Amino acid sequence: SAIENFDAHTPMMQQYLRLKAQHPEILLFYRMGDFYELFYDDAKRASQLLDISLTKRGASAGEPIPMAGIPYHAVENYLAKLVNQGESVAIAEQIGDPATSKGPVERKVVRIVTPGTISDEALLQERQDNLLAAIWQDSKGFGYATLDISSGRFRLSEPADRETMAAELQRTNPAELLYAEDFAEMSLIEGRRGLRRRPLWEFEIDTARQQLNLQFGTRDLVGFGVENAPRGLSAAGALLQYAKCTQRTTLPHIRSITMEREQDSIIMDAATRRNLEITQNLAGGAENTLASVLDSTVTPMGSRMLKRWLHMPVRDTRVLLERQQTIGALQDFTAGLQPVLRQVGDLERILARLALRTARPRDLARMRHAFQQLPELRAQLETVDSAPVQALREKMGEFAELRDLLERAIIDTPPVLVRDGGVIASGYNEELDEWRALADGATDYLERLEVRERERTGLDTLKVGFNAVHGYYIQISRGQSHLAPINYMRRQTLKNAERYIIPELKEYEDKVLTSKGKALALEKQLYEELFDLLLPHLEALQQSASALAELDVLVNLAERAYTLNYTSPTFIDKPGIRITEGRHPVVEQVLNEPFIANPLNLSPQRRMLIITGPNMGGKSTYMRQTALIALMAYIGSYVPAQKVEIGPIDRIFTRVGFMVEMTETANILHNATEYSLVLMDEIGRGTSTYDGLSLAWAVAENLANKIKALTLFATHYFELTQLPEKMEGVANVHLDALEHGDTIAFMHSVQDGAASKSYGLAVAALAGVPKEVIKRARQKLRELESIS
Amino acid sequence: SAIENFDAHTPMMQQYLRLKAQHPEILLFYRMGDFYELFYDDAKRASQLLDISLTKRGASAGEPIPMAGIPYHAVENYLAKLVNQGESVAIAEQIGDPATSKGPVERKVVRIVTPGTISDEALLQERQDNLLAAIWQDSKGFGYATLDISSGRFRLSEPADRETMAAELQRTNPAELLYAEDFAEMSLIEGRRGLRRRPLWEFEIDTARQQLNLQFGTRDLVGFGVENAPRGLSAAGALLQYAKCTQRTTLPHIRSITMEREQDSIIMDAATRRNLEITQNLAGGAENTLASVLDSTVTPMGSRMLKRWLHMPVRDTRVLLERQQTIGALQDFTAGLQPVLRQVGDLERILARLALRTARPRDLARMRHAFQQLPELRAQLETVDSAPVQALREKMGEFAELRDLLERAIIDTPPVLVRDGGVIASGYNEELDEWRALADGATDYLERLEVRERERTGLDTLKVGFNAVHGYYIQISRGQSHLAPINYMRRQTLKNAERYIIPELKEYEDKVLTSKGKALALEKQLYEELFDLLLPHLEALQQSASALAELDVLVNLAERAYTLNYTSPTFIDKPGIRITEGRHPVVEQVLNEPFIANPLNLSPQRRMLIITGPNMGGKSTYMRQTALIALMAYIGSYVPAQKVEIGPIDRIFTRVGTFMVEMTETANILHNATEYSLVLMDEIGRGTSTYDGLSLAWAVAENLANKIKALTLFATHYFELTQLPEKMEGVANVHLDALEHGDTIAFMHSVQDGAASKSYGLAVAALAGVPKEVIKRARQKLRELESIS
DNA sequence: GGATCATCGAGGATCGAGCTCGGTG
DNA sequence: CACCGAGCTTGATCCTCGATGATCC
Ligand SMILES: Nc1ncnc2c1ncn2[C@@H]1O[C@H](COP(=O)(O)OP(=O)(O)O)[C@@H](O)[C@H]1O
Repeated sequence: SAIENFDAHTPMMQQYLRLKAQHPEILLFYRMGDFYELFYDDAKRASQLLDISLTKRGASAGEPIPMAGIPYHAVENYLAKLVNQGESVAIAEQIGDPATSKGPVERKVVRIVTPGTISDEALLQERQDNLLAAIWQDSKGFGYATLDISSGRFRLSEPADRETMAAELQRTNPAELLYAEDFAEMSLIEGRRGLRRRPLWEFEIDTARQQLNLQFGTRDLVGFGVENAPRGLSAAGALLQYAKCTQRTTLPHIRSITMEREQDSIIMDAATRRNLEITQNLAGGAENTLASVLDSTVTPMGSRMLKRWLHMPVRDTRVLLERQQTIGALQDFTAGLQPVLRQVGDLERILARLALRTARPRDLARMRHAFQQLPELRAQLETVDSAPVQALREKMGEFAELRDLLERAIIDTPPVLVRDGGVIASGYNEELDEWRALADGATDYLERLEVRERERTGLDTLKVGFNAVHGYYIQISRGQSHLAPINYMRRQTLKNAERYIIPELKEYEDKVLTSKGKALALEKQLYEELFDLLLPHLEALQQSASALAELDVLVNLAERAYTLNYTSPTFIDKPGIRITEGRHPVVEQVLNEPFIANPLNLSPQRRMLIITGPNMGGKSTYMRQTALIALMAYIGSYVPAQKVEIGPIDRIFTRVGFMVEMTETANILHNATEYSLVLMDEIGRGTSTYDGLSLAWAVAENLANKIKALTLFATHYFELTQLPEKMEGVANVHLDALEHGDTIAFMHSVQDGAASKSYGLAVAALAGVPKEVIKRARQKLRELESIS
Repeated sequence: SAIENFDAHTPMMQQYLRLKAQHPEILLFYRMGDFYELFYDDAKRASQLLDISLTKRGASAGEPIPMAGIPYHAVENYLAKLVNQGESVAIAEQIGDPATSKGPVERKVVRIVTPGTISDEALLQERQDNLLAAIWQDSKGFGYATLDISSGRFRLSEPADRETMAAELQRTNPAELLYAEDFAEMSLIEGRRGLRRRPLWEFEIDTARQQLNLQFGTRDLVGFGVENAPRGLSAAGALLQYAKCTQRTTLPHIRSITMEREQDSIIMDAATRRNLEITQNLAGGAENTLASVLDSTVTPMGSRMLKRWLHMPVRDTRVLLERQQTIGALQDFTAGLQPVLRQVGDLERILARLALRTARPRDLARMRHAFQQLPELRAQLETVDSAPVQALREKMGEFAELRDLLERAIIDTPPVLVRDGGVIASGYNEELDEWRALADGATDYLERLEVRERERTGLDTLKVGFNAVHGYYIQISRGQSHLAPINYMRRQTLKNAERYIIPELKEYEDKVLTSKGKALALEKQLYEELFDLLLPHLEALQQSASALAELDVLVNLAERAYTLNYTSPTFIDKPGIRITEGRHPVVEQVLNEPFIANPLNLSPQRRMLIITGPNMGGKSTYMRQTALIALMAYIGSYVPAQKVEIGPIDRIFTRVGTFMVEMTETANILHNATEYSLVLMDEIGRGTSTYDGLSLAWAVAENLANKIKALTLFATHYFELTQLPEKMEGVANVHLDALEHGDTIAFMHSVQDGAASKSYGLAVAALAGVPKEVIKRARQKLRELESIS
């Protein structure tokens, strides 16, 4: 090993060292001319992650530095790979003037690209939330906070237990997860993506309160109703500090925080969320999910918002009623609204780039286009007699000042980057128009010169061209090169051409580049100026984008409710579910022939249903569709049924069927209430004769008589059909099956009472089993059936 | 839409539409300068499959032509993406010089890259078989053939029924599958990859017999013992014609064909193959598979061969005994052999590229390196008292003539491609040495000219460089450019440099170019010449590579047997399995908590074992370890046990682990199982009601015991079936106990006689932390029902 | 029909600062 | 005796020649 003390290294490597010292463990994109160079294990790692060239740079103090570098103009395709990989990156830039820097130029880490704090369009997934979360454990319980950097949506929670925390982890699904060093239950977290171990002092309450009050500009957090959540504030404080470190600027879009209380939303355990296949089927794909069907939103921001609504069913009936009324009122206006809403696009993530001062020309172009739709939206909504519509129409705003600003400032279709100019429009700044006049005098001036010089010289091959390196020139063919006027000054020789410069041309070249340099520098002044003019209205713009997004969701759900023939569910104060011709919203759309609709009647006098009938009969589907109907009822959406009356639901507990089973069941029985919805799916793996059955008789008895939760208890055990005999508030239903020889047809139709027989025989007869074996099974069944 | 008729297009585009007509449905890599361009539908699909630039050609024919292209020197990495997606590609090349062609230059489809016919190293997966297969359906039965284009392994079969065909499909797992137009049961092949629909006349017997006899140079196929397989020959005939069509070349490595007979191999259905996790766990991954553990072979060729052996367990006792004896004789020699075998590498797929005349420089280098190891292998095997070892040592050969040839011909480490020459070594060819001596003697002249011109001019920045377009030049800095001698003729100006030429430099440039062009052209003559000298010994080299591959498998299994402490299984004439301290070969290695070994006694007096107890990955494992032990016993390998006696096994049925799929697998077992069959039933009847599930399991257990009399390990939760041994003979009760003590449970993976006498679903629920009232309710209600039993 | 005129690919230096060597006045 | 003036150091990016075919009045 060579001696690598601070003094022995070169001045640029010493500058790299202290910047790298403030980011020891993450890759440092070090701006070096036109290339973000990395060094040592950052270069060799970058080389392996990005598939780029690992070169080296000569050092005079032992080890030549392992070097890997990326052009500043191709940096995003390599960050895309890293951000996909759950990798944090600090972007160091050249700041100062090279002409007045004898040693290394002034450099700064201006932003850290992390998997939960990315705003750039190309890095993010169009229709997926990308949330940066913080978790924190105490002796008492858990403290949690999630921030959508690209909307400024910062939410909080204090999960009571380990099981609730695992349900919140799965619900939110953080892209980057900050956790404290004294975190005990590592089993919840270890193996999750974007895992960042941080010190304890980052989770200090006094620093958190100060930082959050400062950010919101409030005296206390009484206004937000999070003053009495010290656990959740500790997480939010660590998160905000991390967010202001990954940007090293103010986050003005973060003006508010809301608490997601246990009684505010329906708490669905990890199994339920997976079993219902909300945004993720059990295989991990996005096909045959509740999102894929319900999500026909015309904006990605609405897509996420609807997907956000699906993840968290709201229990506040007032919000739900307003959505139900709205969906009903807008159902007639969908055709006219959707094509207008479609043009708005992803305005949410554009405002994030405005707030972070990272917005690109076409972000401002789409924002301008979004404002141009507001009048047509305001016009089409004015007649809709609905208080919530008029509330979101007022919240929508106008922004006539900002609409005029962008219309004057920016051209119709600017390029991707301001770097190469041509973004600010003509008339806005008449100094800029003057600087451009010289730059765009080339079409006539240099063409006029070409004619004069061609006619004057009498060299027919004479043509005026430009070259990025050498600048402008007069080009003559090799054959006619020696005949050039003596006033022509040799500049560039080519294989079959000679390129010259004349006093009038070098005057032009000197002035056309100094004009470009001025025009370009002023454009970037006027560009950074637009942020100064737009940031003050960010509050109104966020509420506007939030209102437009919410409109897209409810216009979509209005389209879906009409197209797929859904109805409005009504609410009662006490527990119960009365469905009439209820369907599975996903399965009926994916399988291309009519799904068989079924009713439901759950009440305190009829709270448990013992569901018999054959497997692959849609027994599991019927219980799922109920939870999905309950989900969609408590997102404020219309439901796939002819009629639904539903009571308050605090939790949905689902067990689909070993160790994990009995564990999930125990969690259900402990934490379930009368208001809880329970779906038991033939849960049982008995290690003896009735070991499984005996447990399902005692679990069904407990749920019915002790907890008294609304339950759909699907079971293959035929002995459980004797529970209604001895237990009150327990009833038998079954999915009918029709035997017709060596085959069986599944009706998928729920009937009262227990199924006439079991169909293990029928399934075996369809397997094509020898007749003596079948006749033996029919004989031996009647022997054992005789025992009861 | 604008008219794209044949006449309106350019002669070049007409030449594309000519050759594209002979390949209507597959992507055509059209060589266009230094780019394999595609056009119209081919360019937009390629753009979407490869993630390349979809560009356009300015045309005289209406719609501007959708164009997508890849450089000729980068073709492979893009073919890799296509052939692993199951995409066939025709590679069209420029053959003539375009400058002396009045119309478009003469072009040719030299090879078709198809998923089952890839010869190139980069396209193939190192340690996975890539079979081109042909299937046909007849009024009589099924006809099948598989070709490993790389190994020269040509196989055929006439699967007995629909079930055997599905088992053969899954076993072979063809990369490309040829099937006839009158193929009825499409359900067998419905979702399979690389599906090619072909006409029926390609499956004509007289054409097949003629083509196969021609290829092997035989009068009849009596020699191969495939003369009385008309169905299998029809498939093989269509397959050979397709293989010749894809290469457009003779296949001299295809000299032999072997039949996969029904009585030669243990028939395992698709479920068994998946459930045992041989090369593929149920999740589809390569981890916790029999291959991943047993495959410590030092060559990919050996890796595939061992993997091929695992897929097809042989019943010929003579082959197994030779492997068992060999593995035993190699045990003490392993340490010295494996590092030598490791250097051989993938010689099998290299010989494929030799036979197809597609071999790349480093393929010839690794072949030379493989020959250099033969003497050391032959030396270390010399004393091994084993007829099969000495048989494979003789079959190995020497090739001292070919070893010397390649040592003289080719340099130590050539580049990846012949394109830029520098492959043929100095001394081999006196003409080559002359063409290079001029190329390097000009290089030293032009370096000496740099010194002369530097001293003469007095310009310190003066530097002699080279450029593909310009050739050579003299480079001076912009500051010192005007001081250049007047005889210096400016050619190229740069930002801070000027490049010149003199008649003395272009005299020397004329020598370097003519030296290059001749040296390069002659190198490719001497390169194509090496194939002419090597092809004649291909038969001996295939037998050599086959012997080396087989040695690597048996050296590996000898290493594994010694390292993992396996023993040699002995065979009896009638069915039975007597294991002493048998282990699961995978699970014991993956979990570093020491595995609990157990015996087995299956016989006609003890055919069915009713296995009770908590499963906890010890009941399913115990049944699967038996099938794996039976697998490894009939691959000729040592087995994870202290002693094993095993009888003949014709099939292995595993319904271990949708309830409809279970009853389907079970139905297939009961229909086709014999006394020689091994059956593993894992708590079937789970999904349907208490009584109906039990009723089926009773009927199935009674049928298997009394009617079929197959060797069965019948795992169940149903405790009523533990009364079967009371009634009838050849049925016995065993169980895995668990020991309750406080707030913990010890799950014993140790097999005991009799039926389990306790419930532990209560105990596991009590550890889950279930309320005691619910537990006591379950125990209360159980004792009410169990006391009546 | 024959000088004239597209068109796609191949290299290729540059982009641009920074450290190091090399004179150098 | 410091101080200018050269070297080369990652993937895009024009840029121009190469090589070729196409052209059409
Ligand atoms: N009510 C229904 N109408 C039509 N098809 C249905 C219905 N219920 C279920 N199915 C179909 O049957 C399949 C099996 O349903 P599932 O609830 O999984 O059955 P089980 O739990 O009995 O195995 C579903 O994928 C769906 O395609």
